[PDB]
Amino acid sequence: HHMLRHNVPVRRDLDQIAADNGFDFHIIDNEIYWDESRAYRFTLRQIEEQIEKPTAELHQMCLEVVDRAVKDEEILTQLAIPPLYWDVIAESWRARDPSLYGRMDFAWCGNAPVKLLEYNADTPTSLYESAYFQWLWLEDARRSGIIPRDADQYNAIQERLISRFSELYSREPFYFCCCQDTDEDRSTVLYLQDCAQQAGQESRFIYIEDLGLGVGGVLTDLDDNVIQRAFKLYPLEWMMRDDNGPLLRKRREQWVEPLWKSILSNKGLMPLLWRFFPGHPNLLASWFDGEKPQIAAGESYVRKPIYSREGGNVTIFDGKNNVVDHADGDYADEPMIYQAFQPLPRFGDSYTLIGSWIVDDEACGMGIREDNTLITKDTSRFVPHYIAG
Ligand SMILES: Nc1ncnc2c1ncn2[C@@H]1O[C@H](COP(=O)(O)OP(=O)(O)O)[C@@H](O)[C@H]1O
Ligand SMILES: [Mg+2]
Ligand SMILES: [Mg+2]
Repeated sequence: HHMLRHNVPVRRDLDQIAADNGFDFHIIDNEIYWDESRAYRFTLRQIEEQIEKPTAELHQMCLEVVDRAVKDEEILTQLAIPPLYWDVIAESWRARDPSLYGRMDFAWCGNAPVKLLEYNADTPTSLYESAYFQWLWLEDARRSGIIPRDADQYNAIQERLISRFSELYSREPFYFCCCQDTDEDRSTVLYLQDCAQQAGQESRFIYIEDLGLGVGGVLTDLDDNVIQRAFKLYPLEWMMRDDNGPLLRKRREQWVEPLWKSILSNKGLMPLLWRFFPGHPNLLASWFDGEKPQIAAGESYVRKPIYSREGGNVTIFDGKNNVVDHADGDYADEPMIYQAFQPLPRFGDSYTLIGSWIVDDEACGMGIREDNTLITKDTSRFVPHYIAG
């Protein structure tokens, strides 16, 4: 009973639905992004046994990596974390600064275990699509009969987000920030803000570019109010490269995601998982650039940056060391890791990637991306899925 994809009719009023629900990036410069012309059908057993339980287990494995890495300067060095920040990252972990969310990327292997490619443990997007828009799609699809009436979906993300913001409630305003000139980032953060407000959390939005510093480096908003806690859709590694990075050592602001997530939002995680859990069914052999390769001669392999996103500067090599595929990106100068190669599955002419969501520590949903090559990148489309049987 294999997982499959099938065509489905696009809703005749899709553009109106997107507009009415704040989905202002379902089309991106006149290219389809949200793609409901097809859908993936999983069984409940595939969800529970191959996606949900392994995601939860992998997150526990990642927390063990954090606990070991904060104690080991050689590991922190391999992770390319600047030594200025080792103490504050270690303290962030020791205080167990609260986490909100993270998203793993998986290569689907049919009846075999999924393979973990990376852990977007800091600033994952495709959240609005995964938590909200595809659930509305499911409700419409069940009633129009294009999928079974009793179809489900692997998706409790919104409920877990709201409940997590409830656990983190403070009388102090919770700031939300992202950079300018990206509707996707703004709407991802707006969605999180909406979830926080549904839990009773007073929330304020400010652009990263509008953040100010008062005397002595106190973080302030545009009205010179002191910012005590903020969610930032902005990479931890960029915060630590910023000229104002050293201010993080004072721990005067609460950040979500917290500083200890810098160990996980880091492709150096993949060699560390392979080191500490060799042979785990969901892991691929992986090593830092310069270490002895952990594949045999002839096998294909992947090189990718430690810090990157959206497929930037991924190279797939064959076992004669020729380039199989390569993606442009702004990360050409970052240090690199290697990983054994597991091609994404191909459906029609698209290559399919599973993003599996964690909220705090709970596996609670998934969203699918399709793209035209083996390397998921900036042209990828989001595709709904459902559960049947
Ligand atoms: N070990 C691998 N085997 C096969 N494909 C890979 C591997 N690692 C990455 N890829 C491809 O490259 C894409 C991007 O890699 P990923 O680790 O998700 O980094 P990011 O999305 O942060 O650039 C993946 O979605 C997949 O298409
Ligand atoms: Mg990815
Ligand atoms: Mg990524």
